[PDB]
Amino acid sequence: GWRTVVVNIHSKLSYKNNHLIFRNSYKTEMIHLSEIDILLLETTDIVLTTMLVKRLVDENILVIFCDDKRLPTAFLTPYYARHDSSLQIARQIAWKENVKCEVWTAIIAQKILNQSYYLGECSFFEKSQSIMELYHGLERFDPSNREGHSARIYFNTLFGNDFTRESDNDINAALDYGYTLLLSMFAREVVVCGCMTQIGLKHANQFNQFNLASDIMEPFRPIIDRIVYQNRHNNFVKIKKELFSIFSETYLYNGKEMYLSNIVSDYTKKVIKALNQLGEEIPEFRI
Amino acid sequence: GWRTVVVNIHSKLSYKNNHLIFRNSYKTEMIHLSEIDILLLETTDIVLTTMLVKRLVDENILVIFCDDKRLPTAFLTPYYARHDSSLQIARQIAWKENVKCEVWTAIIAQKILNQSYYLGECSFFEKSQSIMELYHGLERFDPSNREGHSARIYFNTLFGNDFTRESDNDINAALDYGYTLLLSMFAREVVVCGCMTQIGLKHANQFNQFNLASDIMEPFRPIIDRIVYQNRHNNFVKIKKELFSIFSETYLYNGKEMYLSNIVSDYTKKVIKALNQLGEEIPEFRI
Amino acid sequence: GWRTVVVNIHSKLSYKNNHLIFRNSYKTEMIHLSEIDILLLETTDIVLTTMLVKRLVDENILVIFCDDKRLPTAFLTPYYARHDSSLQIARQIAWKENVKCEVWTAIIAQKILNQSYYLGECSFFEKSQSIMELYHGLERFDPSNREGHSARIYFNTLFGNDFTRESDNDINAALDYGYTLLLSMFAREVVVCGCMTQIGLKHANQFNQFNLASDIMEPFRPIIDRIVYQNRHNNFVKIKKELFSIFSETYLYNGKEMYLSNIVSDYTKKVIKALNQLGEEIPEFRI
Amino acid sequence: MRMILMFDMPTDTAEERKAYRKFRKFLLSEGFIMHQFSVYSKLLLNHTANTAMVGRLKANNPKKGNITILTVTEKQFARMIYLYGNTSIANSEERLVFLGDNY
Repeated sequence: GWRTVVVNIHSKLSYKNNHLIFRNSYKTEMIHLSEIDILLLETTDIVLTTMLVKRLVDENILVIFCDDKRLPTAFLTPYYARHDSSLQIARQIAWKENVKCEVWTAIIAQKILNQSYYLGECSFFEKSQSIMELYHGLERFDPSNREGHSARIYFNTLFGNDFTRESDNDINAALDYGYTLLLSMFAREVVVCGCMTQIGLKHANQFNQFNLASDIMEPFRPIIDRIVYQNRHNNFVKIKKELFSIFSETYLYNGKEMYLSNIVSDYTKKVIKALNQLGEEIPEFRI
Repeated sequence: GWRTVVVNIHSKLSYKNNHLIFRNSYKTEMIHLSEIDILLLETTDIVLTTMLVKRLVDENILVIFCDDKRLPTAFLTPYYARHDSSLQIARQIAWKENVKCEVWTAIIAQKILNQSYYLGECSFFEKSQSIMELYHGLERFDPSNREGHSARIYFNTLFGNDFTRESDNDINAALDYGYTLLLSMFAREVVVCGCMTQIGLKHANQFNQFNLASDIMEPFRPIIDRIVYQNRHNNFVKIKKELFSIFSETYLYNGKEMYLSNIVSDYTKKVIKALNQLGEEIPEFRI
Repeated sequence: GWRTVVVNIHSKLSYKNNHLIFRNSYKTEMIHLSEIDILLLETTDIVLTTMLVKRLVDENILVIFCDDKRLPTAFLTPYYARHDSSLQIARQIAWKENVKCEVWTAIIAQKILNQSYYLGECSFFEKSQSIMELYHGLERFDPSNREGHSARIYFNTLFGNDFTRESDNDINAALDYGYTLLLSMFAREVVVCGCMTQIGLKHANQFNQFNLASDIMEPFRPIIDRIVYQNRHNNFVKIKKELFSIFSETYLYNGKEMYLSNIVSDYTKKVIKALNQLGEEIPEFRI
Repeated sequence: MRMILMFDMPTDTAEERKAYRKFRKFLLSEGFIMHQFSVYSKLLLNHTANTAMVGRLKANNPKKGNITILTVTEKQFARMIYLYGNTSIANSEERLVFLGDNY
């Protein structure tokens, strides 16, 4: 199949006459089985039938289940006629250290460049010029590791010199909230790609289980810090309400203005295909 | 959980107050989740909710989905069972071929020894003496294929010379059924350990998701062969029920008499600990 | 002892019934000797008895005597801490230059790695993982002086390019103060081990009584550099207070979270045992 | 033997106050030190001196006077905590102790 069916709303799923019946309160849609490729369930209110699960076993389509946090929890594993993603994980186990270091360095360069560009949009030329100098000075193996030299100057520029990431405040909790949402989206995209999220791009720290998605979501991180900088005076609840509008807001991809879901999807697909093909092209995202 | 719940009837399943809710037109029954080990759906008319699936993933309960023929179709595999999985992946990638071939050779020796013990309990001196000779002749890399010869002589001696593993008879169907159930439990235990199930300890060329769980489930096959040998005259339904009685029956571990699920869990734990510690102790299971 | 007692006030100290007696005109207080680790006299108006000094030598409590400026002047060094010292002197004379240069090289690697980890948590590029690069470039005999270059780039990156270690500013004064306190504790630990403190593990030409304790105290300097960097704007008195808060604060050893005195004692014990056993294991301390 | 002694008595009348001053001066003359109001202690060499001190204290007790005598070890005496509404440092387990500027 081709189309990837994702259910973000409450609904029921049935199987009739080689036709998947999706029923929601607003309308009912019927989709052919041969057209569907990957099936993902975003929420916990979705209802499905074991008969449709058996038809999906015959159709080989991958079934993805998610929790209330939207982080993917479990996936359907058939005993025979396994999906091609399980065959694609072996290439992720075969990922070379040079390709991982190249993609990681490119990601850090994109994040630092986005931070310096955002500081230029905030009209601080000295801090943005310093972060840009650290961006031009970044090197492989992290014989530089400026992602924090851009971090300390970036947070100190945004929220002031007194603010820091270690302190407990509604700004830091808001940053962890936005990073949790972006980690959920990018983690869902990596789960759609089938690659194991436990294997990270950073070779130093394996502690986090999301390390792959956490490394892929870095270039989009400053977009959260912008809204957190504008709304910093508001309470954490209002900051959550403002951060919840990022899904509805549209952003500019290099090719065309798109939604965040499609942009993260294309970026993740280019990252996985580039890792399996050993660096054909590196997706670049700029604010 | 201590309890294997099998639903062969059409009904709706919900999750309420940490309680599995079985709702049907005739009656409704609530079963606590902490008591439930395995959940088996034997029909395609059962309905379930994604919230109950998420609660089952958090409770680490194996969910099996069968076909209209009642044979198991696909089981749910959680992405992250525990945080130690991401740390265990690096150890699995750091494993050595000597430890894999050594542990796998010892496991095959335990399986052949269990077959010789089964033929000894069946009072066959020549067959158990020959299988014991193949056990004493087992070597690394398996150049003589004494395991496959032990299986061929085992099934050919038990079921007759005209019998074969490639036959479509209900004997081989029940053998593949018990191997699928034990493979599902052992695979769930490997998911609890966190290590990759697709990586086998015997042949690196063979790529299968069930390879490791099969290598761990090799010594327990004769337990299924016994009930299959006793009930071979009975119909496939009664043979399936007797195969379901294995979960209720208890077996004697070297330490004491325990349930099958506890023996599989502790055995898999000692196997993983022995693989990470490079063969400190090899767990041995005897009938 | 667990307790660092600092006396900045004029008073008389006596020893009665295994109890330190603080006698003053305003009040009198008794503190048990077993609870007391370090005794610090910050003023010249304090009076003490030679019997209390003998009881402090038998209790193996470090006694520090400061000047009118409150900077430490001279500390008490016991001749025989334990009977194993006379037996350890022969081993120190029997030490090899390969073990001394190896242990000292590993210690310098731990210090540079702790600087890269400090300014990686303080999050810089050239400073931080340039110092990591100097760490990968460290060699025996130190022909490239990557340790001194790592220190110059460390202080020049932290305090600014115009800053220098030869300046008379209160920053370098607090740095020498913390280095004097940590050098006093490490020197007392070396006195507990019994080996000669004047013999260094790096350069046999340099003759100093604090050389060995400095080589052992090299990895812990960044802990002082952190508080010095945070309190640099505060007055020298408050900076000295924050330096005194290091004894109350706890740090995470590789094994578990322990106090600074226990980490220094166990670290010095593992260093002496590694020197006598010719590099069995090298203790590593990370921030 | 560490002798802890508490002393209370109605102070309202002038004769009662004079008796309180006399008894306090007698306690100071016998070697007792006043830690706080009504709180005193003295170190007795042995049990004989303790008994003689008990008899003397019973003989010198003023009318309406009340004296509580308790026997305590040096380890319990060092563990004595006094809290003035600020508590004694000896009961505290704090690692660093400052006699001086607390900064």
